[PDB]
Amino acid sequence: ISVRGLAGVENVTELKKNFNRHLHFTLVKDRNVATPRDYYFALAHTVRDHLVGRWIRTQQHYYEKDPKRIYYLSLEFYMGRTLQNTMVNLALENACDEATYQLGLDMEELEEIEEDAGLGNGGLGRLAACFLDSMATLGLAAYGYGIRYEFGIFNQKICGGWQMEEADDWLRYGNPWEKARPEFTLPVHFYGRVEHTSQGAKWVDTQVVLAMPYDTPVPGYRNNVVNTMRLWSAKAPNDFNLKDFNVGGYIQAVLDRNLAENISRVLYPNDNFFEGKELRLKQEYFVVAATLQDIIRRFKSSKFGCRDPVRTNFDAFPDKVAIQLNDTHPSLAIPELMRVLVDLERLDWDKAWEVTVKTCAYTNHTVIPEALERWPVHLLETLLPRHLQIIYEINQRFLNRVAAAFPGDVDRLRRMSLVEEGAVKRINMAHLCIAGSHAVNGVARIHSEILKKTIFKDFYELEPHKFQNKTNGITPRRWLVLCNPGLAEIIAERIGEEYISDLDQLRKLLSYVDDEAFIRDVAKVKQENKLKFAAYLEREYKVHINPNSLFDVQVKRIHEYKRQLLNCLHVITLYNRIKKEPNKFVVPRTVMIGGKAAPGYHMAKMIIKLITAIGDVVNHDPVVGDRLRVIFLENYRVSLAEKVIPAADLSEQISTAGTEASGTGNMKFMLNGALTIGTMDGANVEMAEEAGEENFFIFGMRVEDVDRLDQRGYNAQEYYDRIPELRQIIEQLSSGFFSPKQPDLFKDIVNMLMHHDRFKVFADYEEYVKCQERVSALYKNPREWTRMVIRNIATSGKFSSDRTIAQYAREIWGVEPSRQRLPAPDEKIP
Amino acid sequence: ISVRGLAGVENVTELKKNFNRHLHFTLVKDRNVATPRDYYFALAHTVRDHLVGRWIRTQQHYYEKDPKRIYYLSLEFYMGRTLQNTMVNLALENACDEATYQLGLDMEELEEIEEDAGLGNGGLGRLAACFLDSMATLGLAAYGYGIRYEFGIFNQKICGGWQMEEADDWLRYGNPWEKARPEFTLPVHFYGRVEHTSQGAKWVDTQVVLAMPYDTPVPGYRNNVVNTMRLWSAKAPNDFNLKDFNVGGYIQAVLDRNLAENISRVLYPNDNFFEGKELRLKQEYFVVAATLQDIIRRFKSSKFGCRDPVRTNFDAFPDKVAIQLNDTHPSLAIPELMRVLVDLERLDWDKAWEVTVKTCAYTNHTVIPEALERWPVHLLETLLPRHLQIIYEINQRFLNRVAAAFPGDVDRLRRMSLVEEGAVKRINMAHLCIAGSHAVNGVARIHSEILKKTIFKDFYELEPHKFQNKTNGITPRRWLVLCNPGLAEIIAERIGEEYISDLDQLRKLLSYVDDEAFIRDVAKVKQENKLKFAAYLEREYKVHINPNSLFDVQVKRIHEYKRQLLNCLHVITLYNRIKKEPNKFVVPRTVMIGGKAAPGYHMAKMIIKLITAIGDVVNHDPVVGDRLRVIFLENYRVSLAEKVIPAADLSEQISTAGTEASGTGNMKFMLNGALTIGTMDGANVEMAEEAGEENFFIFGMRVEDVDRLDQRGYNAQEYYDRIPELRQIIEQLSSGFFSPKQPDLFKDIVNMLMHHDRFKVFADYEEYVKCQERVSALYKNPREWTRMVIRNIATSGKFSSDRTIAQYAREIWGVEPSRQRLPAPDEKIP
Ligand SMILES: O=c1[nH]cnc2c1ncn2[C@@H]1O[C@H](COP(=O)(O)O)[C@@H](O)[C@H]1O
Ligand SMILES: O=c1[nH]cnc2c1ncn2[C@@H]1O[C@H](COP(=O)(O)O)[C@@H](O)[C@H]1O
Ligand SMILES: OC[C@H]1O[C@H](O)[C@H](O)[C@@H](O)[C@@H]1O
Ligand SMILES: OC[C@H]1O[C@H](O)[C@H](O)[C@@H](O)[C@@H]1O
Ligand SMILES: O=P([O-])([O-])F
Ligand SMILES: O=P([O-])([O-])F
Repeated sequence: ISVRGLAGVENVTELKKNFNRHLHFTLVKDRNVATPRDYYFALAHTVRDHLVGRWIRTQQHYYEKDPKRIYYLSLEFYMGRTLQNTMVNLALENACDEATYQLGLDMEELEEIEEDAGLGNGGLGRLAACFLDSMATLGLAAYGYGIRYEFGIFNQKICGGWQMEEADDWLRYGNPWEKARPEFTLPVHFYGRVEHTSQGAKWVDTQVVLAMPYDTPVPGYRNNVVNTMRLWSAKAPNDFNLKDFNVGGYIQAVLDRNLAENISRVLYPNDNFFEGKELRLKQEYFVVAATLQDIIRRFKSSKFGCRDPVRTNFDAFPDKVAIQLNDTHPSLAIPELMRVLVDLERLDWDKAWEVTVKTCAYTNHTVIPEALERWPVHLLETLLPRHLQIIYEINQRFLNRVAAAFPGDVDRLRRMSLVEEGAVKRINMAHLCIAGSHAVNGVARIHSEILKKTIFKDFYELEPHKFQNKTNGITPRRWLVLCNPGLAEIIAERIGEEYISDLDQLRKLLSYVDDEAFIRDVAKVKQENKLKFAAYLEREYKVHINPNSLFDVQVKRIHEYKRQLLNCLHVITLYNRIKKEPNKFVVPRTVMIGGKAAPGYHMAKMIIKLITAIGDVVNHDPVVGDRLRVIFLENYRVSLAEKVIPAADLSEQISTAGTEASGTGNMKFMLNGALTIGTMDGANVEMAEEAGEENFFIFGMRVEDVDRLDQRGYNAQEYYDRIPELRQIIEQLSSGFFSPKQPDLFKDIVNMLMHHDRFKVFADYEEYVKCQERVSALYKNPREWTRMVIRNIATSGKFSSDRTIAQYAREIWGVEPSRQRLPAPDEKIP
Repeated sequence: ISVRGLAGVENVTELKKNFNRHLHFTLVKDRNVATPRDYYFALAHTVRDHLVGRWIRTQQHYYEKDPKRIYYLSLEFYMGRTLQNTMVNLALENACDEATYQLGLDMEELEEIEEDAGLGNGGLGRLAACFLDSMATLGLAAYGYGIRYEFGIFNQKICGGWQMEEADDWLRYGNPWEKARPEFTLPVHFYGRVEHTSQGAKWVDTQVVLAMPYDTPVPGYRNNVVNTMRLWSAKAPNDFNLKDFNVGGYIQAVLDRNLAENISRVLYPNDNFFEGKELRLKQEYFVVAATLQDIIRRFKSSKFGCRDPVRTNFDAFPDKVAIQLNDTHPSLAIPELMRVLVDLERLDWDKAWEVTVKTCAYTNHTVIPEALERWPVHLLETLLPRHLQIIYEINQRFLNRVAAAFPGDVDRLRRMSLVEEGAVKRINMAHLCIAGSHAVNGVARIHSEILKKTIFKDFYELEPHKFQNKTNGITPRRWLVLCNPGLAEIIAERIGEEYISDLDQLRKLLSYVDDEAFIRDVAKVKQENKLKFAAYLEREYKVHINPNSLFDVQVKRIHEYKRQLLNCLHVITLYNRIKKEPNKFVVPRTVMIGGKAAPGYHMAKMIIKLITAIGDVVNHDPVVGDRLRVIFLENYRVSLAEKVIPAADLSEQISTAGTEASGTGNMKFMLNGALTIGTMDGANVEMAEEAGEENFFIFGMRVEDVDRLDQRGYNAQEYYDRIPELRQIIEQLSSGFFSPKQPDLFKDIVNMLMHHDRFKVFADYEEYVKCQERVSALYKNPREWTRMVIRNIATSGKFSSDRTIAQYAREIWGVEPSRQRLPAPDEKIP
């Protein structure tokens, strides 16, 4: 059937009776009233049963051996569905497929019923999810720590061509994967004040919110390792949230509990944008305060909570603990670690600071100013009084370090301050993370260089040893084996299965680049993929596309820096050229654009409306025929990505050079048989470097050119004046060609493009369409297109998150990865 | 061990492996980290497994056979713990006791970990719980319908002698008994307006709240019948509760969902008191609207949703459906049934009314005015516009009926109106229920007569056939076998086990009233019970009592009509008599008073403070010694009642004659070996009638005397003037003898007692203490006391809820009870 494992006789029979046990005892249903949703749950519970045994021994193991622990703190974990992925990592897919088949059910139909775990916005949240999978696969004693939002990223609906947001009630029917652990509930404090008495400061008169943990198993790829992702949920204490007496109403007091619990109610839908709301800050401290108590409790036990030197010596803390900060969102972990050590454990400042800097590391994901977290001091002052004091003290000593290193450099002092003066005083969270971490890394080579040359130049000059790079990667399990079994199978037929956990082995596919059967096969799976997607389209969304055309797809969050607008300009150019010479041959294309816009991002929402508006015109022009279709992919999410990526021919990574830190979707497309058209930005550089620039469609300005233009001054009018085709498009938008009933509908886009384009769309226009003509030319030669595809796939090995994680482990965490199978799952009951 | 069933070889082994399966696969724990709470859950899940098979066939059965369905609507279901009760009804107690013992665990210790399901206030909510158990035991196709509050009755804490209320988070650790059924979620409407168009009225522009059901199994006693209790939970739609666009905030919209969901957040802590809040009215309609749609869906299928006459003829509706209204709380079911039939199904008014009156029946529980539900019209007008219109129309036609029957009786017309004029117009919910029901019943003989003679006299004259009586009862399973196995065992030793489902058989115990061994045994189990309670007291609450003393206990909600104050007066009298003649012998007593006061009931809370204040003085007077102790039983609830009742010697049922509708705690004490001191009120009359007045301690005014006094005019000063002992007590309270630091602390109680005593405490004082002297005299003669106890126990059979339910079934519902074992639980999987 494929290498989805063995469909053993004993195990298919075992799976079937357990499926029936659950459908009866767990779901309390009988075959006669069972619906596909019930069947999905019976299966999910049956599959979950297979990893509890391994989950228990993995955790018991870490307790016995006591290795260095890796804590990955993140406010986002973009998990997606977990049924298939669990089957894949446990080599259960074929057995389950067989068993359900014999039960008379279609497994693929049941998989579609699982709701996505959309506790993420985009790139940052998915990275965390890919990292978790890789850390388990590399046998690291790693824990994912976050917030269990009851509402993840909103579900996007397109009404009248506009995005409509609606609550994502992903827990509506229940989550069979998580395990509530009310017994490990912890208290988290807010507000209060600081008392300075005799031997130390005291955080007093605080409001208490409880953090209840929920554990979800994270299985490694076929190694019997099942790590843990602990997600915190907010709960109100039943005392003060009722007991602070003297009138108000008993009923009201109980109803007001949903004020402390709102902390974990919903994820902020912002991607690469900072919003200074109090609720966000509370979420950020909530996850940090709860996680750290857990981290210290585990350390106090270790082997020190037995003997060792005997005396809670936190000197070994950094040898037993490593906490990675996914962006600055969990940055309060630094001053919180200091507060505990100094205020509670009573260590001297300097010893505590040494420990804190040695266990913390920070990962930066963007260079755009609006994405940077700068919290107003009055907010920190009211909500976290003691943390503000600790931050001021950290700033004081850090700045003394700078003054001592750069005597008389008074401007450098204000530039590096953690405290920003002006309208309102703010705390620069990024400066805080650099100061309190022993490592700071970028997510792609060029991004990491940009951090050193620009944004964090002063900090780099002070401590050059702190700055590193760790190019992002994606997990080949979910992004290859799970979503594209067809491609995984033909690769396995030639080079075996070891590449699934050793992606570098794909290089061996280079020797089949002239193999006639392989070229035919690679080309065949892509065609089968396109046919399946074209079908899904009519199934769930309804209104035909042509599977023979070039599948041009750009899927990512809607942003001005990602330039979906530059894509739009090309689409309109194609349309106008066809209308000018209707009976001339052009390579057919289906251009699909998908992605979500943050609710308050007006420009992003206006761009989604432009895309649909273009589709309204293009898709109904008889002269165009089937040569050009414009489709907006609704509700782009992880499970949707697993469907479009394997079906793409062209991947669009066209952000303005220097703005996309790394990008990971690009990697997903490369490993799945899509060719890439993009700018020398983010990881695109490393990908073209790996496959060879000849097998990549690079165009536009390089970082240097963008800077040259800024010195000069960007004037869009110039481009408008010298390019008739561009002029024609802007006048079409301006006059209502794409919006008849509301002719001035797109005035904000035209106005922006002409007068305030921060990402110089017009400057890359000419080179972009010229380059697009080149991919069309190559698509006309199926054999050469496929041969170039093989060159990309065979060279994508470097972009596996196993490689990224191995580097983090060795160069930052100080731990050694291991592909050693944990001692089976075998029963056991001590 | 006892007749807790057989501890079979095959089954104890089966129980043990399943206990381990759950502890591993369900709880995801290993013996090395498992706590008593984990062990309790492993067991609960193991026991729950045994009734899912029976639950599924019971429900499938009712679908095949299609009998008349009984729907018991109630806003309160005071369930308590469900582990032991399930074991008892499934004959699993000894097997589980053995199995856990072999696992090295104490089952009794694990049972104490289960949280009570306190979704009730007192008498009314517990009645519903006892009824559910009896309906299952009598094989009726009955469904309990209510609200799944996430916070039940508050947990009472005594601080400084004052009651402190704290949220009852009973779901904190999860509920292993319920089964969420998100697939049967239903919509409920609120607000909106009424459009009158061409062919009928339309309820339009409403706000939608979803009702998600949760089913809990209700097993009958050893007959394989497992009925269902469906509890609704409020959920917000993800559309409008987000989709009603045009600014407000995406985040705020999601947080505001907890506004629709507050409907099922908390139970109103009022016992026999009406509070006209909007949130209460919403709860009342919510349970009614959701339940009815379910009822009609089930009817539309039946055998009509196949063939029958073919044409949705609702003429047979009353033949297939019976809905019982537990008080007026679910009274909106009447106008809601009319709305659906008339507005949606399009039946003519008269046909619809005939159907509604024929399927609905109402149960009244109190005669006090402040307990009566009178909803302001402006509230109904805004929240339920169409229901107000239907109510006005029902009133119009009903009053025409009255005018036609009593020509010219213009006062009768205003008295019987469903609409009350005055300050604010109100709807009298009780008048609504009488008009729209074919049966109205009291809960005790005297209460039912009082309804006919007083409160509902006009309605009785109009339709005498509607008024019935159904004396309350309690379930002998939880209130005898479960809480007092020792007593159940010695009864079984002489007359067998058939009395558990045929309580009348206890009469056979009358022939052992002179049996020397039985007297000794009855007396022995009571002593063992007292010793166990005296122990629990020091275990969980801490500060000694004497098990040889007379256990004087009054446990019920704190009310002025229940007269805990009259009890207090006696306690103080005993104290003063001892202090007057210290070296005189008096029968030792431990008087325990327990119960909760509604949060806003100032007088009730002042009474709890008086009780503790008396204890502060009495319990620390060296001259008193161990002859008199005053203890306030904290957090009185179902699980606490199962502990005190079996240990009581004297039961206090001293409400003012004519105020306690029935009472059920009295019945609990009688069946468990306690003698009763009380007034001729509620069921007390029927109990003294059954055991013989000579075996009952009756005192005080009869209903007639109370009325005579009211004609005359009650003057407390008179009693104060002629009774020195009474005078001495009032002056003690007035001068601060019981409150030194705050001498005027009890001025409100004294003021009330002297000037506004609605329940004439002083009028029954003399006869009450005189009577109390008589029980002391009899307690001095152990043999005669026990012989009288046997006379009560042997004659308590009439007070089983099986008898009550059989009468409801025959005289109201039109169904026949059946003690037929359903065809085993046996596997099966169609
Ligand atoms: O005190 C202990 N004794 C025995 N095993 C323990 C103890 N603490 C943790 N463990 C084991 O380690 C796993 C890790 O627990 P955690 O990391 O503290 O959440 C547990 O589920 C147990 O198997
Ligand atoms: O349409 C049907 N076909 C077969 N069995 C049904 C059907 N509807 C209800 N049942 C059975 O009746 C039980 C009662 O369901 P309910 O009373 O509608 O909640 C179900 O769990 C099924 O066993
Ligand atoms: O590092 C993970 C991701 O974080 C953010 O989403 C960045 O915008 C993206 O470039 C990067 O790939
Ligand atoms: O009918 C059940 C119970 O309802 C109320 O609680 C009444 O006050 C009580 O007398 C009665 O026993
Ligand atoms: O949106 P991206 O693929 O750059 F993360
Ligand atoms: O409180 P009661 O026992 O009358 F129900």
